[PDB]
Order: sequence, then structure tokens, then C-alpha cells
Amino acid sequence: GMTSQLNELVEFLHSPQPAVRQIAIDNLVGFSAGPTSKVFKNDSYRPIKDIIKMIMDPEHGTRVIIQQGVTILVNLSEDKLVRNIILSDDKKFLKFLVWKIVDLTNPNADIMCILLSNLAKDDGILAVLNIKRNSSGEEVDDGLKLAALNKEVFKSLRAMDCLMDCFVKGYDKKLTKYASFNYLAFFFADISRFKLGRMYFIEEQEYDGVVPISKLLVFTEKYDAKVRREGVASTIKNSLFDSETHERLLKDEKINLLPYILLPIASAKDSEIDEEDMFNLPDELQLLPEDKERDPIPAIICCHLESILLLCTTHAGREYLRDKSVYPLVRELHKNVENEDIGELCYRIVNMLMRGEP
Repeated sequence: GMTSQLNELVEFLHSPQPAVRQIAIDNLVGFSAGPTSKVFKNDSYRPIKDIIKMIMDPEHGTRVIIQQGVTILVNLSEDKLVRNIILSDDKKFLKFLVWKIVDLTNPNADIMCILLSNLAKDDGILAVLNIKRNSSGEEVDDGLKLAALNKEVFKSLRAMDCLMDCFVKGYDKKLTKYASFNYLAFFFADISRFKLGRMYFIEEQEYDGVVPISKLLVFTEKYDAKVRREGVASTIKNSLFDSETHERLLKDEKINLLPYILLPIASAKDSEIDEEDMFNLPDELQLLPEDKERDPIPAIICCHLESILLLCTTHAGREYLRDKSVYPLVRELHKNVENEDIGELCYRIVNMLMRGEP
């Protein structure tokens, strides 16, 4: 019935005629969500391969065809086995994808960021850290016409550097009218789970001489972009996996890590901290606006509390946190937010900060 119709239809994705393909994918895009999507897994994932070729085709890959192909791939990238095909079957696609996001004339940038964030679960995503290009202008990389970079915006030839630039400077449609790059937050979140990924975020990069994690910190207070807050929260937590890195990161004043972990758990109104404690708080936590509130999403608060808890691993870290009135902030969070997961974490932090010197 429908299964029989779709099996025949999917094969037209590799018809030699462009007109035929354009029609085939137009009809198929609707069936990529829900039980009918099994059809895209025929011939050991041949439809996925054909769709990838259609997207990358420089002549016949129109705006609509790219949008429909990516929309399919976003839906199908829930399956782990499909993500494998997207990354490993053709190594060109990942290069194509990241470079087309940083193309500020690409109208399908955001939908592509969603695809990228889904692919970041598979550890084959680490390839992004090595994807560079020879020149700033137009270039042919393994038969791919890469668009010329905006030299005014992107100073790096590294892909990961340029994606950071898009996220940090492109929020609220500031680089492109078509996109705000929000879902790159989830890309950074999932890639920083891996060792080599964490290492990008906590080390100086040449192109702008800064430690990337610092550039994301400001977005913990971005209360009109829930996706950004969630991803950045996880990236910070994942960046702190190594105890021995904690002293360096807390004390680097150019990074200025701690205040942006604390701000989302701080409130002006529902919080009584005496003035002795308040004088030890970081500058950014003192004289808070009257309307200053905690992040309303408990999942995000818990993530920040997990970061604080990580920092409590080492004695030097515990001393740093104590000296910045982290205890009173945690106490008042506990007092004023009924959530039970938040509460459990608050006690675990206090248990740690109660320790002396080993």
C-alpha cells in the first residue's frame, strides 16, 4: 500500500534527471517524520546517500532542495546508525555542512545547525576540529565549491573557530537575517563531552588569542534563548571534567568563569545574604538589578550546580569558591526554590565546601 508506493518513490532520488529528483524529494520530505521514515533506510541507507549528494550538488542543489534534504536528515538523525552514514560514508558532507553554516548568505543555516548538533552525539564529529581551509576566498576542497568567507567577520581558516564566531556574534540575527545560530550551543555541548573537544574550549586559540569557553559565558543570562542557555550550561560543565584544570580556569581573570555560573542561581528578591558575605561576591553579583531573578528552568540550574560541585573537587577550588561567597548563594537557592533535585545538589555542594585541608 503506502510502503509499496514509497519504496518505488525513494529510488527516484538517484534518477539521472534533475527534474525527477526535485519532485521525488518534494513528496518524500513529508514522510520523513513518523513510522514511514523506515523507507529512507532501504538498500543499506541508499536514500540517505542520494539525499546527501543532492544537497552538495553545486548546480542542481537549489535552496528548496537543500531545505528539504536537510529537513529529512534532521528527522532521520535521531537514529544512531544514520548519523554514522552522514559522517563516515562521505567525508565531504561534514566539511560542506560547517562551511555552509558560516556562509552568511545561506538561508538554511539554522536548520543546518540543528543537523550539526544531532551529529555531535556520534564521536565522528571530532573531525570538525581538524577541518581547515587553504585561503579566505573561494576554494575547491575535494570537489566542493566553498563560498568565499566574509573576511570582515571571520579571521580564522579553521571551521571550529568560524562556528564559534557565528554563535558569539550571530545571536539575534546580527550576522544573517536568516539565522541566529542558537543550536550551535547544543553542538558545543555534545562535542565538549569528548576529550579533544573539551581541550578546544579550555585552551587559547591562535586566531583571536582567547580561551573559547570565555566567549560563551555571557549567554548564561540570555533569557530569550532557552536553547543557548541549556547548551552553554552543559559546555561549561563538560569543560571542567579535569580537576587539575580548575585552578588555572578559576584564577584566569580574562576568562572570568565563576560569576557566569553563579548569576543564574542568584536573585535580588528571594535571597537574604548579610553584607559581610556580599562584599566577597564577584563584582557581577553585587548590586544586582531590582528585577534580577534566577533561571526559571530547574534543569539548567542543576547543570550549573553540577559545575560548582565539580569545582569543589580540589582544595584550591573549594577555597576559591568559599572566598567568593558561593556558600551563601547556594544556601539561599536551597531556601527559596522548592525543587527537589536542586535541593539535593545544594546539600552535596555544602558537604564539599565543609571540608578542611587534606
